[PDB]
Amino acid sequence: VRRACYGVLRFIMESGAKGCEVVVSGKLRGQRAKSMKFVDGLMIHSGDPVNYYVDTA
Amino acid sequence: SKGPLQSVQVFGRKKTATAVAHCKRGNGLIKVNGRPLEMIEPRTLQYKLLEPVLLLGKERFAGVDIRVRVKGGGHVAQIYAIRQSISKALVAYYQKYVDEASKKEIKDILIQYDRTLLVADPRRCESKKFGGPGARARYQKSYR
Amino acid sequence: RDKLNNLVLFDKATYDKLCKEVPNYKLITPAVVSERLKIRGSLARAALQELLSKGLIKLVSKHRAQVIYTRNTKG
Amino acid sequence: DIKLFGKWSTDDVQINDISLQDYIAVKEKYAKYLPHSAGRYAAKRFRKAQCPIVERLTNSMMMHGRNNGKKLMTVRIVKHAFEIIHLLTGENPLQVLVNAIINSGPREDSTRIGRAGTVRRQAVDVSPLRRVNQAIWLLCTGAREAAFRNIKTIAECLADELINAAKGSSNSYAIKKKDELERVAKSNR
Amino acid sequence: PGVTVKDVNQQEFVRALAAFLKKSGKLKVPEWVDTVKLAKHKELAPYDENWFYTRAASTARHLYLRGGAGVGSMTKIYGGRQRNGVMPSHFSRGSKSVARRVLQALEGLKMVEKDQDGGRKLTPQGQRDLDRIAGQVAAANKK
Amino acid sequence: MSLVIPEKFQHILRVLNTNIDGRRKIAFAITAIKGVGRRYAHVVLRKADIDLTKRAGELTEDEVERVITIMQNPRQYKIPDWFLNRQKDVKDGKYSQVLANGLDNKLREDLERLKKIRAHRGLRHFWGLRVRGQHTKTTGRRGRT
Amino acid sequence: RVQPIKLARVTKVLGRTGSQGQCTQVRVEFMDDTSRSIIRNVKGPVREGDVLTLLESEREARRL
Amino acid sequence: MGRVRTKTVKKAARVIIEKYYTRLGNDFHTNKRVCEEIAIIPSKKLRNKIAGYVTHLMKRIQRGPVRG
RNA sequence: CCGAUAACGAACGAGACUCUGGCAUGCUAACUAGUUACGCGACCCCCGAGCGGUCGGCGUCCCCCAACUUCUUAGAGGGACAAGUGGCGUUCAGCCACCCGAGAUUGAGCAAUAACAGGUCUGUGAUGCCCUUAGAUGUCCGGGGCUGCACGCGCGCUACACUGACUGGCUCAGCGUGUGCCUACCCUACGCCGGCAGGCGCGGGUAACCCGUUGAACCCCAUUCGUGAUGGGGAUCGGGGAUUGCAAUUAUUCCCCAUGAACGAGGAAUUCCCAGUAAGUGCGGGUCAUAAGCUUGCGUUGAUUAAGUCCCUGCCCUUUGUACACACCGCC
Ligand SMILES: [Mg+2]
Ligand SMILES: [Mg+2]
Repeated sequence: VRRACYGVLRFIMESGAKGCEVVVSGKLRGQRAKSMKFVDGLMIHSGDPVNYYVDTA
Repeated sequence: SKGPLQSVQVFGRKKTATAVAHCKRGNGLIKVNGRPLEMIEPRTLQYKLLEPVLLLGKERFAGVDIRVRVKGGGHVAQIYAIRQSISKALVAYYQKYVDEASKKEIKDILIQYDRTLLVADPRRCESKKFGGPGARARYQKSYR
Repeated sequence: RDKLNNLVLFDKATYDKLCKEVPNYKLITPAVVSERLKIRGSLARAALQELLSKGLIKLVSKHRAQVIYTRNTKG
Repeated sequence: DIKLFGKWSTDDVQINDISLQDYIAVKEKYAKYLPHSAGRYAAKRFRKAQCPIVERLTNSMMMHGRNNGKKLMTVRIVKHAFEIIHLLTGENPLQVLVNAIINSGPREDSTRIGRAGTVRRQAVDVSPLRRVNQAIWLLCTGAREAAFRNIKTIAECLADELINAAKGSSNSYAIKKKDELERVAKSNR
Repeated sequence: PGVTVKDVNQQEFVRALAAFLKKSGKLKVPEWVDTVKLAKHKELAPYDENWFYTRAASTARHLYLRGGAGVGSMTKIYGGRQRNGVMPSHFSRGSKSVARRVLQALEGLKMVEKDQDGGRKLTPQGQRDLDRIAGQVAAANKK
Repeated sequence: MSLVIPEKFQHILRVLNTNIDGRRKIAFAITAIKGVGRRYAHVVLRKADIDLTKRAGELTEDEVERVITIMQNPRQYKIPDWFLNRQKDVKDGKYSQVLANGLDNKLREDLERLKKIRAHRGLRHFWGLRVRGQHTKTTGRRGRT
Repeated sequence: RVQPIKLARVTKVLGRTGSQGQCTQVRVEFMDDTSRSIIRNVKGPVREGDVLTLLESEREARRL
Repeated sequence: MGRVRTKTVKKAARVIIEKYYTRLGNDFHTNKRVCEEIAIIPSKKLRNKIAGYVTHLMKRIQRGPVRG
């Protein structure tokens, strides 16, 4: 999961963006669920402009 | 002699009640909703209507005809819109049909007695939030 | 402080009191005359307009909730 | 000149002591034909002082659930009371009210949070603004207490309250509480 | 010295016209006037025996101000307030047939006719009296 | 004029199986009769053509008995068929209106009729429980403790 | 044997007190003597210039 | 109270004062129009906040040596 | 944020932003909004005015056969930025008072890292694992149940009365909805019958075109009530009638007539709140075949105290102590 996310996050910055953040959560490793957040660049969350500044999936 | 194009329609609004005053050259006459001012339901607040004419006297109103229509708000909001309309139409009539020095010596007495006559009240309402029944009241909470 | 037991109908023992000095004070009101004569108060209103018809009592207000009488012009 | 309710002009009223002079608004500038104005007096601290006292009594007279926005009923009650007190005494209703305000405001109180003496511990005197505010509140409450379950009406109750207060006879509710507050405060000096 | 109904007090105007209809006995009155209420919400029958002569007087004044009124317009004008006991109060309309028979009765005095569209309005015949009565009560009130 | 009390003013009257106060107004004084309500009282006084403004105690004896038989017999005196109490009788089908203790024992007769047929409403009545389907979770506790 | 009620005019607002802020502490100067001044605790809103009643001569004066 | 400016508005104010000094004065109304053409301010409520501070620093700049 | 500063240069959050409200007689506009003027009228004045007054009566996009946006609506824009004066301040950041100003703090929406064994597998053709799978935990139908009552708690509605109830008269709102792919079910003017719920015939509206100028409530103006558990309050219960549906009993709801229960302002405690605020007071939408005491919003009337504090309950930064780290509901 981490190795794949590194290639994805690298490719997004390769194509050209101000920042990117990926969060993968669930039944990773053992039974207890955990979340991994690879975040880089700039990433705002508050206000009106986040509506048209982010691509969320 | 019978000159046309002497009419100013200056409004006054208070608590959603928009009031239109029609000021015209002619005999001294005051009428709102096709009714005389003294013939109106809130006799408790009749002096609010009589307030501007009591401050300025009927001598200035002699050459002025007033016809007011109001289509909004509540009872006393309609009244406060009416009295604002009467004064605001009059000062504008003196502002563009005689010298505005006369407009000044009629504005000073009104503005020193009550600012609401020539300044509208900006406060309207507030939205009710889903934490309580009112705009700021919150629903009563319990712990046990 | 149990009951007022006010008299709904005039008796002569107080009717003469009504006719002598009830129109003698400025604040003659239906309520004041009700507790002064131990009369009901509906009777107080009804009889007060009787003295109004006799013209010895002067009115000022005539309100549906607060009607105010007074004595004649003395002096 | 102003003829509040068509009579009872404010030119012939006075305050007997200079402590309350700045905050009583029966002045000729603060004279109003009618005691009703949505003038945004309470937008700031000390900005309610210039509001006319008659209007302050009007606002204060509505309480206890059934009377919270009803100002038309309040003005008609106060106006009928003013004609009543002018009738019963023969002088200016505003002059009777001003005498009542002076005579009803307690000159001292007491407040503490720890182990109080009797009700509070330390006696602290009041400001002229609290003198006025406690006076109006006391007069309004005295009227409501009297006419709860009897045949008397509110215009009468406010009338006798002002009459007993403006003179001082130990029968008005306002001065009865003024006696208690001053006695306990002296006990808590 | 012109007189309009809008120039006089409406409460005293309807009082005058109530007696005017009372003396002119050309007004049809049903047999159940003494029994039923004026509205579904009103708890008690009206105190006045000539309530029909006041309702008919009032609606004539209403038709002066704006025509085209029908049964729905009347029952919305005369709608009151049903306290419903322990339930919260709700606004309730008046009686349909009471207002319907009043408006039907005004053709018996020939002062209300149906418009080209829905609803009905005053005749010029009735409008003549509605101002004449305004003149007499205005003078009596003034003097 | 609000004249003085008449000599033949009965401070309490005696109608059917009850006594009314003559000090209060006649319109609301005959509502003290068990079975006579507010609206029924104000219409039989209109039919009897009595002066409403008077009190109950000054009614003449012939006025009282005339009103009594008006309220006793509703059908033959223009009282509406929809104005009664025992309309469309369970027992004998007739449109009657009862205004005395006979209302109580008629109500008892209907009540014991439901219990004799052991209907659901009757059984709940026999148990002292509610019948109008209302909840018993949190109310009605004053009649129990 | 007794002292009559006097009045004093405030000169400045020093600071709140009472461990709730429900009282203010203000320096006043006597109206019987301009050179006589004390500091007193008074409840309610107080500003400069205003004059307040005084039922007793010296009660409390503490530096906060 | 509660009107303290931000590093965003202040930094732009220092930038434009020492780059366009000759084109600025002591009028809020004039300078807010001056900032329109040299600076691309996306908010109407922000462009008068910059200019309001610009006149503030220009009152001081006529008396003392500001760090800019 | 200014400042110093072994830190420099940044980033998110705060701010900033969007929406809403407050002024724009400045611009564009309008038969799905009107307003002024003119002409027909309708009525009153008439002694006599005569441009006398009123009309939500008709007209002047019934296309050449009046204009305008002030009120209405919605776009482009403007407008307030601590701008100006004084005082305090390192005179920096900034703070207070005042003039002019519609506005000198309008309300929200969004909202950081990190975490909770907080809630949802009963929102899903989200889902792992386990269970069941024809005598089924699938699935359909009939009935009952979810309502059931010696009691305790919470969210609320109605009250306790005259600062009121009833009766009649006068008479002012803004949110917003309205006829359906499945899926049948809209909002309603007008007239007539009935006392009422309702019923019938007729229109309009897929909507600034019609309901609707939303004739709301509160409130105001007069009558009665008269301090009584009274005409306050209407709980419980009987009888009768209608509406929705296949079905109303365990009363769906609504209407009328019947009895009129406690309740006379509420002990220990405690909730919410600083201006269009609370409270009063109704009106929309959601739920709906039938429906609101709930909830979500709107409107009307409209205050008192306060421009402070750490006292209680807590929160943030720094120092401090710790035998705590499942973190004081700790450990012992
Ligand atoms: Mg933000
Ligand atoms: Mg009765």
